[PDB]
Order: sequence, then structure tokens, then C-alpha cells
Amino acid sequence: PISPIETVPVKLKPGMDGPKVKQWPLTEEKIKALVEICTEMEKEGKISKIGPENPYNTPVFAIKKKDSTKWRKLVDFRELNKRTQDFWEVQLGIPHPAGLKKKKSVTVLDVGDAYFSVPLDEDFRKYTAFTIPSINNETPGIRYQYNVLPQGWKGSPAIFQSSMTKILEPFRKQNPDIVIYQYMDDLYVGSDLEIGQHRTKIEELRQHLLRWGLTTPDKKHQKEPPFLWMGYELHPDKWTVQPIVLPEKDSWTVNDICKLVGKLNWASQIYPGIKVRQLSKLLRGTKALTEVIPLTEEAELELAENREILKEPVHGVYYDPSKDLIAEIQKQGQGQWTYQIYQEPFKNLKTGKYARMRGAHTNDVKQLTEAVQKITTESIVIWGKTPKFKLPIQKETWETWWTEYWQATWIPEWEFVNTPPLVKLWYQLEKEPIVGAETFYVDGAANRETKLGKAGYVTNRGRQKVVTLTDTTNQKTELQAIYLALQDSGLEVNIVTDSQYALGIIQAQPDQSESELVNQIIEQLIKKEKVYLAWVPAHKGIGGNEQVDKLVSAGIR
Amino acid sequence: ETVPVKLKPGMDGPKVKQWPLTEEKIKALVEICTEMEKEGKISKIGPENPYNTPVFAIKKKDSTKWRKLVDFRELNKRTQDHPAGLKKKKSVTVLDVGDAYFSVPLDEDFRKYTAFTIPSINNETPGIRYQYNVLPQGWKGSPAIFQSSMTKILEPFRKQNPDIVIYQYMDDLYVGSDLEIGQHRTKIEELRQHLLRELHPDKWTVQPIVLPEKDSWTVNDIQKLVGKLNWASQIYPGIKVRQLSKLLRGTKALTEVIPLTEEAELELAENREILKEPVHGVYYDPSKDLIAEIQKQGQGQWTYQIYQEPFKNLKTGKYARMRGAHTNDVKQLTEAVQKITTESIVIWGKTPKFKLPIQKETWETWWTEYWQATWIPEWEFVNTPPLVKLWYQL
DNA sequence: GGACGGCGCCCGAACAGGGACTG
DNA sequence: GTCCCTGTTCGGGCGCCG
Ligand SMILES: Cc1cn([C@H]2C=C[C@@H](COP(=O)(O)OP(=O)(O)OP(=O)(O)O)O2)c(=O)[nH]c1=O
Ligand SMILES: [Mg+2]
Ligand SMILES: [Mg+2]
Repeated sequence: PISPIETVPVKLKPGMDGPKVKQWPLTEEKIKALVEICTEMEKEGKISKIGPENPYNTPVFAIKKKDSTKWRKLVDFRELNKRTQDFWEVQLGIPHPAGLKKKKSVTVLDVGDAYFSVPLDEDFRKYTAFTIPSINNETPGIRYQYNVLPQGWKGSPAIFQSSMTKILEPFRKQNPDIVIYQYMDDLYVGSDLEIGQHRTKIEELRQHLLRWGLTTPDKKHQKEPPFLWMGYELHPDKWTVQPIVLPEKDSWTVNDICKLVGKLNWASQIYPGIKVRQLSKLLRGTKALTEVIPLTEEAELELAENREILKEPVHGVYYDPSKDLIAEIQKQGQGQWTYQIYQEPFKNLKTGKYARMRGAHTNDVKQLTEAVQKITTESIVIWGKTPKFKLPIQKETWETWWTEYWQATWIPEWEFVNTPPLVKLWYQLEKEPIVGAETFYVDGAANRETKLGKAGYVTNRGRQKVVTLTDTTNQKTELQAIYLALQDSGLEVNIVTDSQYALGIIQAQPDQSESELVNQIIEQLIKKEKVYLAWVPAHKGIGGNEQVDKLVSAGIR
Repeated sequence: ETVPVKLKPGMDGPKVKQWPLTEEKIKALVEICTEMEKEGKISKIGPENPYNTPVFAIKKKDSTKWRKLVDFRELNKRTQDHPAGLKKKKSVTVLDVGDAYFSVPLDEDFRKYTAFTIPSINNETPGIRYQYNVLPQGWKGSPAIFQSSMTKILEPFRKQNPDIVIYQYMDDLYVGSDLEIGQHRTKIEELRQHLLRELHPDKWTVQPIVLPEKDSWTVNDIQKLVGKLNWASQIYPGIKVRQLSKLLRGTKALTEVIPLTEEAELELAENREILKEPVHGVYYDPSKDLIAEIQKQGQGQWTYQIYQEPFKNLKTGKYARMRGAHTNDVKQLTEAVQKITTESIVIWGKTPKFKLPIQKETWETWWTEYWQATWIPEWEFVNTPPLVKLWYQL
């Protein structure tokens, strides 16, 4: 039947008209499927034959469903979608099994022909004109418009989600302590009732929906565990993901890689240890989906470890609100991290991975802080509160970093976990100049026209060095000068620079950079015992800065 | 009967995505919106309204009630378009009179622009959308349109106390007097009784640039000092670094001890005096935004400058909690931002655009757990160069 | 095969600043 | 102004769901 709910008014974008697009040729099988669907829908008033007063048309096709018996009628409304008003999407996210609470009784059920039960605004119906091509030479082709929501229109998901929320509002008010997770037309229904009373309430709900025109065919009314829901299997006390099949190709294209990375990201929600850094880097600067990229050895090994991880059996548990939420973070290399969220020690609620590279230069404490942030907003979405953390970082390390760092940074209630690799700072700049360490005055200059430059230093003990550079920049010459002072100094060095660029980088204590030259600097800094970095304004005649400025400006400025 | 309101020409409405809320806030918002709907103040809407403004809730300190807070910053940016004696009163209290706005209808053609969406835990349901039927709290136009009724309600209290200063900024009455705090609180309760129908701005102080005192100076010390004065000369053209810099000719070790000449000693005392005088030639322009910059100084100290053009500071200040065994940088930054906004509202009746020395993500993750005001200033995030931190250091 | 919306991830393109240059 | 360097946003693939 068709819902007696009020329609949602919609409009074309201003100054625009309905689509005029030729039906394309479909196979005969799809034409029979469409014909059966269409004459049945026409009998039920879901579609209406139209005449030549309607000038519009847009192509139509069909695909098999999850149930491979039944067909699904679709409409390529890409034109009309372009010309249709904007909507505000109401589906803000995706429900997650780890957020479900234990329930005495559970039912999953699906609405039959969901879209085709929700009326479409009358004023807009004419733009949905479509044509079923002739199945014969002796039979011509019927033209229809839609009276209900069509699949392929950009307004259908939101209008259906909103209509469903309205339809379920009365039942929810009357039944506040029965929980109905509503994913488009999938309903997970949970109660704390004994199975009999629960089934009675479910019948109430089915009849409530039927009064509003939505059927719940028994074919999709799951009554016994394990429940199949949102890509998972729900058992009474544990959940799992429906199995992941990684491809086993020998030649790999960009598209093959995107498929692999997508399935691994899906799997990491419950499998600990998934890593995609190398596989993902493989996609850099690629041309198009067809480009074959050859696996690096690093990516080869990564994929091997992931395949092994996937051969293991794993599950999640449901949420108990009367216990704390605990997230535990584990480091892997390359700015990669995994996490486990749980309430009792070896019973994960879920797992995950953080790997995103933020910024040209960074270190492991920064990365850990942003992994904490990601997990915190994920926890607020799924459980509505913040978890308690267990991090591989010593309280003194955090303390030191939060002292030395000029930015506001913070991490909620947490506790040190002694599972290496521990997060550390790999060097520490001095706060005061160092007695007995030689003092270097460094500078660089670069000619913006020819891109030739010079880096170099003078020391208070009389050493002087100038190094010439080709195809460089001012910022790069400054970095090279600092690198040179580090190479030629002892285990303890005072360095003076005029470049607040270089000072801002080095002061934030990076241990990774996408710049080779900053990596080389970082390596040097780890080899040292004491480094002190002072700043002076450039071009003011100050101290040793003047001598080195005159040295490096010589053939370049 | 309603007052028509339009948007600034060539501007569509707000389209800001709602951010995730904790369970406490969602429950509060759902109950508050339920009541608001029974009373006709808001109406459910669908997805055919394409506009959206985020929403959240604050539980005020030791108050068992919550308060909804709509983040109307974008809408206010897009809506069509001061008592100088308030900054001087001995004491000033701030009342929340947003409630009044629910008594005035809102122009129908405008209502769609106030859409907002309640989210759900673990995405159990699609979001649930509302729009306003009355003057919304935190909207630029609510005080503008209610102004006349406000003046009418306040005329007698202002007559019977012409020594009390009352100022309205959007959801807030600022009430200032020169009374003993007991009599001041009694007068405030008089005003709250009449309305059924603690700040001390005279003690806010300026944080001046300040130079080190030493009996022994190293090359390092003098290099830091010359850099700091070179910077400060852009705010004070009196500053000069000729002689102090002269002390550094050659290529010296950073820890070599340098004796200060007579000339350099004079220059240093002069500069020390120049930094006493206030910044000359800085006039507040209301048609430009106030810029606030904050620098974390460590150990619970924070420094701030309010200016409108670079180096022309209207005010400079510091906020200083006590050193932290269990200190929270984000909570402190939020407190600093609310204090500074309060001061800017009192002095100039306008909020600053803040440049915040924090990551976008950290701030957005946590700031609403410490917000306690009914307005929200505009902000952007920066990666501060620790130079300026050294410059304004105390 | 292919149409739609949601969230996730990852990369690159097109911006938006702020600092340092040339004579 | 210009060139550099760095940050954010958005759009395009894919995963998953209906
Ligand atoms: C899976 C899917 C779905 N939809 C829309 C339409 C129906 C609702 C619900 O999907 P569905 O339950 O599988 O199809 P439905 O039309 O209800 O048909 P049946 O449930 O009766 O088989 O989402 C879509 O537009 N494209 C899709 O690929
Ligand atoms: Mg269905
Ligand atoms: Mg230089």
C-alpha cells in the first residue's frame, strides 16, 4: 500500500526545467523484469501512465537484489538530480554494534518496497517521466510517471529517512523503553521483556507500521540469533563482521589497491593490527584507476602481515553503561597506531587504526595526541561519553613536552602502559647556552632569479665554511646552514640563526619529516648531547651573524 | 505582529554540519526542545529546508538546569545590519535575559534560516530537525528587534537609579554600580524582581612590555635583548638598539660575559622608560573587527593583545591561573577566551576574532566542555612562532 | 554495468595566510 | 607586489550499509 503520510514539498532549482533524455536500450531480460514491476505498480497507483502533455523523460534500468531472485528498478536521474533543489541530509552517521546494549529479546526486520510506499509531491511528479521500451515489434512502449519515491533520485534517501522518523515517533513515545535502531528501513528492535511479551510488542509495531502503509514481510523478519544486521552477525553475547575476502591478484592496479585498502579499513574495526601505510603510499601521483602499480617490498610485507591477521578468529562484545570505557593505544612505525576499546580486560568492544599524516614535520607525541582526539570523538558518537586511556608514554615525557611546547595541548584521564615501542622525545634543546660548546653563527642566501645559493657558518673559535648550492631557496639555504653546523660540531654546540622559519621547525622537536634535509638534521640532533639554538634578527649588524651574512651573500646578492 | 528581516544581499543561509554531542547534552536538548515545542516556540521541519546551524548545551556551574546554546555565528555573519561609562563602575553583574526573546514572533520568511538538528547516540535514528517561531537566543537580530520593549521595561528602574548603568549585549544585561557589594547585590535583586513582567572592570590592568634586570650580562643575554627591542620598536619608535648592539661586534661565544658601557647603559634605561608610556595614535574603528591574539606562556600564564591593525594594540593583558599539578591547557584557554570576550564587550560592545594557539582538532574536540557564556566569538587557529611568546613574556 | 544518500579512508588541487626578497 | 612553505577544504576514487 501507499502511506497516508503527508508528502514533502520539493522544487526545481530556479530557472530550471525537467529532464529530456532518451531511453537507452536495455536487455530483453531487464525489459521483462521492468514490465512485470511496472504493470503491478500501476495497478497499485504507485505509477501512472502519462500522455504527450508530459514532455519529459529520463532513462530507466534494473539490477538484481541481495536476494538474487528479485529485481530492483532504478532510474538514472542524474540530470534531474542536477536540476533539483538542495536538501539537508538527516542521516548523520552509521550505527555500530559496539554501541548496542545487552537486551533480553531482539528482532530485526525490513520494510517491503520501502520507497514505493511513500508518496511523492504531486507538483513534482511530472519530472519523473520515464519510458519502458517496446518488448516486441508488435507491442509499443508504455510511458509512466512516479507517484511515490523513485530509486536514483537525490531526494529519496532524506525524504524516506524523515518520513520513517515521523512514522515511528508515536510508537516511540508510547514505548520509550523499547529500542528501535532505524537504518533507512532496517529495524533492529530490542527489549528487556521475556520472549512472549516481546513478540507481542513486535506485533504492535508491525501493525503500527502497516497503518502507515509499510509492510514487514515475514521473509525478512529475523526471530532467532544470529541476527544479520548492518553487515554483522549479532549473537546473544558477541558480534562479528560478515567475512572479509581480500583479493588475491598478481598484477595490481590502482582500483585493485583501493579495493584492498577499503576492505582493510573495514576490517580494522574489529581486527587489531591492520596497517595500510605502504599500500596507501603506493597510490601517490597515480594517473587513473587502470594504472598498474608494482608492489614495493614494504607493501608486499605489509599485505602479508595483514593477511595473517585476517586468518584469525575475533569478535566484539556489547556495551555496559555501568562500567568505564577504556581505550588502549599501541604504536607501530611510520606514524601508524592501533587501538582497542573495552570494558573488561580481553573482551574488546571494538578496535581501530589511526594513521593520518598531519603536517610537513611532526613527532610521535603530536601523533599520539591526535590519535587520542580521533578516538575521543569516535567514542562520543558511539557511546556518548569519553573513554579512559592507556598510552605507551611516560608521565614525565608528557610533562616535558607540555612544558616545552608553545601550543595548548591536552590529553584526558590516562595511565602509562608499559608495552613498547614507548613514545619518547628523541632529543631536547637546551634552555640556556652551553658553557664549553663552540658557538656557530649560520646563515644562507639564495638568488631568486638563478636559484643559486650559499649556506655556511663562522665560529667564535675561527672556523669558517661556505657551501654552494644549485636550484635552491632562501629557506633551504637556512636549513642547509644549520645542517652544516651540526655536521662539523662536537657533541655540544651553540648555534645562532637569523631564520625564524628554521627555528620554528627545529624547536618543535620533530622526529619525522617529508623533507629529506630535515630528516638528516633530525638524525644529527639525535646524535648530539647538547644543542642550543638562539635567534637574532637578520641584517642588523649583530655579532657573528654579520660575518656569516657577508660570507654567504658574496656571489648571490 | 512581526518585523521583516532579510539577509545581506547575495548571501544564502547557513549550512553548517552538526557536531557530535555527549549523552548528557543530547538528553538535555531533547527535553528542552520538547518543552519548547509544546509552547509553540519551535516547529519540526524536514530535509526540504536546506539550512543548518549547530547546537549544543551547557550545564551552568552548580546549577541543576541545562541551557541550550545555538551557534548562530554564521547566520549572524549573514544577517542584514555604546555606554563609555560602563568600563568604570566599581562592580558589574551579568544577567541572562535571553528568556524575554521567546515572547516575540519571528518573520515567517526568515524562520527557515534558523534550522538545527538534534543528533542521536550511536546514530540510532536520523537527526531530528527544528526551526524557530520566536526570537532565538544568540541571534544578532533578537536584541535589535526586542530593543524597544527592553527600553520600555527598563525606563522606571533607570529613572529611580540614574547612577546604575545597564547595557544590553545580545542575551545579556550588564548592570554596573558604585555600591558596597551587599547594596549592589540588593539592587541587582531589585532589577530581577522588576524583570518579572561579579565583575570589577575598574581593576583590569595592562601588561606592559618589560625588560630583564641583571648585574652580569652575557653575549646570549644581550642578543636576546636586542632581538626583543628590535621587535618592540614596531610598537614604540622610541626604542633604539645602536649601543647595545655595538657591544657585540666580533664573533663571540654565547657565554662570554660582556660589561655594559655607559652609552649602552643609558640606552637601556631610556628604552625601559619608553616602554612605560602608552602606545600613541591608536583609535578604535567600529567598522572593523577586533583581533585578539593569545600566547601560552607556560606554567598557567597566558598573554593577550587586542588590536585592529598590526602593532596598534588597543589593549594588552595577561590571564594567570596558579601553577598546575593537574592543569588543563584547553580549559584554561577557554577561560582566557571568555574573559577577553567579556572585557571587549564591556569596553567596545563587540567581540574579537581570536587567533588561537592550539590545533583546530584539539580545540573542537574539547572546548564546549568548558564554555559558560551565551555568545560565541569567531576564531581561527595559528601555529605561533615562539618569538612572540618570548616578546610578551612576563 | 550503470542511479541515490550516509559515514570511513587516502590523495591531490585549489585555495589562504605569513615571512622573506629587490632596488 | 613575487616566490616559498604550510595549513585547510573539497572532491574524486574505493570500502561498508540501505
Ligand atoms: C540497497 C539499496 C537501497 N536503496 C533504497 C531503496 C530502498 C530502500 C531499502 O532498500 P531495500 O530494503 O533493500 O529495498 P526495498 O525497496 O525495500 O525492497 P525489499 O526490501 O522489499 O526487497 O533503500 C537504494 O536506493 N539503492 C540501493 O542500492
Ligand atoms: Mg526493505
Ligand atoms: Mg639568513
